[PDB]
Amino acid sequence: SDVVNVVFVDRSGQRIPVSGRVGDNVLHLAQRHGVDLEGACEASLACSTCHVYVSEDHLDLLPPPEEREDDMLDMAPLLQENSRLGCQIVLTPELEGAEFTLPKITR
Ligand code: FES
Repeated sequence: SDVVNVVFVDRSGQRIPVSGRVGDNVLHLAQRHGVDLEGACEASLACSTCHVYVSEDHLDLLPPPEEREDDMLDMAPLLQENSRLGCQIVLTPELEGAEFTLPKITR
C-alpha cells in the first residue's frame, strides 16, 4: 500500500485521524485536512510555526534534524524532547500510526 495513517492532535486536544500517503509533507497534509498547523516560511527552515510534537515511538525513525531546524526549534515556545518542524517530515510506512501534536502556543 501507499496509505500511511497518522493522527493530528489539535491545540484543544482533539484527535484528527488522517489517511495520508507515502511522500506526503506533514505540514501540507495537515492543511489539507483542516488542521491549523501554519507554515509561515513555506517550508524554508526560517520559522518555527510548523512545530509539532512527534510520538516517541516514531521520533527515531525520522531524518536527523538539520542544524537550521535545531536553531529554529531553540526559539520555539514549549519545546520538548520530541519537537520537530512539521514541514521537515515526509510520510513513510515507518510513520504508520504516528501522532503529531500541535503545541499550545506558536512563535
Ligand atoms: S514552515 Fe517555516 S520552518 Fe516549517
